[PDB]
Amino acid sequence: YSLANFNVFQSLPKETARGVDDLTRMEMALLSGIPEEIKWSLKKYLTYSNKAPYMISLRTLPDLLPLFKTFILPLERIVEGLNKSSICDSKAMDSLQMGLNALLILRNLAQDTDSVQILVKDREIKSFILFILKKFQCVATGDNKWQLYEGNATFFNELTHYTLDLMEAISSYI
Amino acid sequence: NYEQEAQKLEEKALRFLAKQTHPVIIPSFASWFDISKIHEIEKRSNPDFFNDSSRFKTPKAYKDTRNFIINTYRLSPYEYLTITAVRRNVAMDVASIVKIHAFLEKWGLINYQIDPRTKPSLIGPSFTGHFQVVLDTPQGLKPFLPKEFPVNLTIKKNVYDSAQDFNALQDESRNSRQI
Amino acid sequence: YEQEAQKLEEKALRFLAKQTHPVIIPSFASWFDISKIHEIEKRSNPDFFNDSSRFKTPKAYKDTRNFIINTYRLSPYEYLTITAVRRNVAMDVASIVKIHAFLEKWGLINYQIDPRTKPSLIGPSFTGHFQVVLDTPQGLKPFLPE
Amino acid sequence: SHQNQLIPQAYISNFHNRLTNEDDGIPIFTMQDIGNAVLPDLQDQHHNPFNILRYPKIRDTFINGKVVSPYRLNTDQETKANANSGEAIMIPITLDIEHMGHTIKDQFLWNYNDDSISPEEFASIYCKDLDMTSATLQTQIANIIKEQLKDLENIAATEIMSDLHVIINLTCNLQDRFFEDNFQWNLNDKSLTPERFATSIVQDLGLTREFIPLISQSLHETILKIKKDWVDGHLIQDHVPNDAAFDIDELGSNWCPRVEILTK
Amino acid sequence: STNWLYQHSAACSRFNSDLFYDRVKVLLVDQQGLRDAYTNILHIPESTQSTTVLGWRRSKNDSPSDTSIVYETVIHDNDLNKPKTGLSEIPKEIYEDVVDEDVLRAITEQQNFEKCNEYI
Repeated sequence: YSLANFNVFQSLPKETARGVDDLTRMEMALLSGIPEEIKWSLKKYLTYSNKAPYMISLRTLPDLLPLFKTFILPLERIVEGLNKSSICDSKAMDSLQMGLNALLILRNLAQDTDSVQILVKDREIKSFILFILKKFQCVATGDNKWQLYEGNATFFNELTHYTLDLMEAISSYI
Repeated sequence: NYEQEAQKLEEKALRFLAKQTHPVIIPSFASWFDISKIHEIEKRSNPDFFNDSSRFKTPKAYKDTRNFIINTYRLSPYEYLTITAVRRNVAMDVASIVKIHAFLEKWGLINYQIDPRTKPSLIGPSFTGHFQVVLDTPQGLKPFLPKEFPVNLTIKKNVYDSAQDFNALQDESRNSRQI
Repeated sequence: YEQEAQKLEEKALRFLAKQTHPVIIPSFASWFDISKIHEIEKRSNPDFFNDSSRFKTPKAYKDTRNFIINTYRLSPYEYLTITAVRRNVAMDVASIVKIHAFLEKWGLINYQIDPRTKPSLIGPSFTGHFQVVLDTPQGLKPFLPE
Repeated sequence: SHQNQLIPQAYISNFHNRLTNEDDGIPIFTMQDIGNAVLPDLQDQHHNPFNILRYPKIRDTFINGKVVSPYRLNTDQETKANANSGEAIMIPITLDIEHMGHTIKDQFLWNYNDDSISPEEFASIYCKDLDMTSATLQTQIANIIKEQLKDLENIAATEIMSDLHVIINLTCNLQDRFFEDNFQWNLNDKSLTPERFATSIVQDLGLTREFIPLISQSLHETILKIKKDWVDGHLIQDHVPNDAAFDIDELGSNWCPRVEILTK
Repeated sequence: STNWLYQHSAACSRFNSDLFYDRVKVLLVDQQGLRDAYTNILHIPESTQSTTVLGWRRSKNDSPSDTSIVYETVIHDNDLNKPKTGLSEIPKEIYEDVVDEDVLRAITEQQNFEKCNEYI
């Protein structure tokens, strides 16, 4: 009826019967570059940061922050290019949404001591926070250099909020 | 004339074609992989074969080794394909063999351990059509000709009703009135 | 005195030619002269003219090239392998392989041969046409392109 | 088509039993219908894996097999600004070890310039494959590897700058087959590597793939030896016996390779 | 004494034929392939096997709702008469500037032919 009915196949562990632990699956999916896997893994990482942040703490899992930085710096480039209609394509929208999701994940993790301690010791994240804050200041003081195009305001809105939260946390370490 | 040539060519190509018996399962994140091409993920994870540093490490050698390992695994996907067997068959330095084996094993391309009798089967968006995987013609089987001569033969065909039939590798021929 | 040796070698090569089969040189190799070099060889195969060693000299290079071409033309319906040439030629194996691959590239050695006579390694078969099955986080899904 | 009909994947391993058997001659660790076919790789089973059991070897793999936990290497944590990208230090390594009632004769290459893997890890992998895990065996293997590394280390890293041509006799025995060949090798041209040479020889003679490492490896050996005799000045360069017609570099030059099965 | 080169060359050709016949006898005639024991797997000369995969092809069924899959392999041999050589590898900076116009056109044709045969 089936070759699985051998005695040899009576001693299989329960750990591999599914194929891969979900943490490894999410890490490898982020490592791939396939957009569908990227979106799936980012949704799962966001849920974990919201409902179980101790399983993905930036200390117990090193080399987790580099991936988020890879998703976050193109967000800096986009935000600089956000003073005009520039989200015409769907790949641009996908990159923007991936950046926003990674930023929210970072903020949710920064709500913890070890994760924010790891975040402070990173020049890239602090420089990005400063860049977003200077853009917000340019919007606030009403400078003629960089004027937000209202068709994008929504995006910017969310962005600002996350940044400020991050700042709040790291405000204790400067 | 050419009709008999193409007929004998199809006969020979079908005689020396690897008939698949067991299904191969790989995790979804390993979907960028092609047996005949090299991806950026492979060049980043193995910079020594492509940075032109050594002469013993060439992209051709890497590709031949990894294709040997892939074919050996795919031909019998129930066993484990230990490193020692590969090392006895391949002629590289042991460090490179180990690195390639570990890289292929991390991405589930080989030695991906599941128990596929505990998961459902779905249908992707791409479905319900004729799929023709076009592979190059083998040499040493081309005819001996002592005008053009194009060839677009078809070697073997398989039909499936559902995706579960595709996964289980069950064709309509035997499935129709099995018991 | 040496002119007499050249005469002997010329007569020997003429006999070789007089007992060789007729072959069909491809068009893109028509620049080839059996008694010349043509400076395509000089560029593609350096180090036979840099006076690098006492061994690799243009005269010996030309001799080996002509010998290999005639040994092939003795029976054009068979792939000429490197082991035989290596058996009947005095030169470093590297240079023999260089000349063999060069003459092969321009279709001067194995252009029209019985393809069953070409040697190839024995690896496992080719599992490229096989059917793969992805393991999504939900269930097994048939891998198929779009 | 039922879920239950599928087979698990990548659990069994019959390798050790293939090592132990005498019908399967492994030179290491010793003490429709089917015609003259052994494996089903080219004969199509009619979409029924059960027929796979018609062949005794597949049955042996499915009956005398063990369940194996996978290797878990160090996940290839490469380095920080290391691997200075030297060409290669390719030194051969042999193993003659007498375990209790067991022999182990093996060979391989080792890149001394690559610090990615350590001899202890290789010993662990080897002993797991042979299914003979014992700390004493692994310590012996690692010590042998370290000794052979320290011996031929400095000699291998000596690039020759003057044209040398040497007549070389390669002789390699797998278990009972002896491969002997003679040729003329230049120790200055980095174009041809012994691996390509071995591949060409195996292609032309139609031998098994197992000869590709062996030959090449042995070739490496001889090269190193010659280097010693060229460092100690004990290597002459005045002549080299190649049967050349009358000047040098002519058309007789040597004999050819052969493979012979012997006894006694 | 003008028969030495010819005898050596004929011996070379006979050696070549002997090697070919021995390979064919061992690998393909007596048994179809050699079963290696390290991996427990058949080994057939790579020539009999195909090398790469030239993309895919897709179409539709005859009727809608006919949810079936037709998986099938296909070999493609654009211009089986003309053999392939390594001519797609020689850089332009070698054969140029010393060639006849016709030979240059032939070189370009061969290179383009190989490059296009690498396609579907």
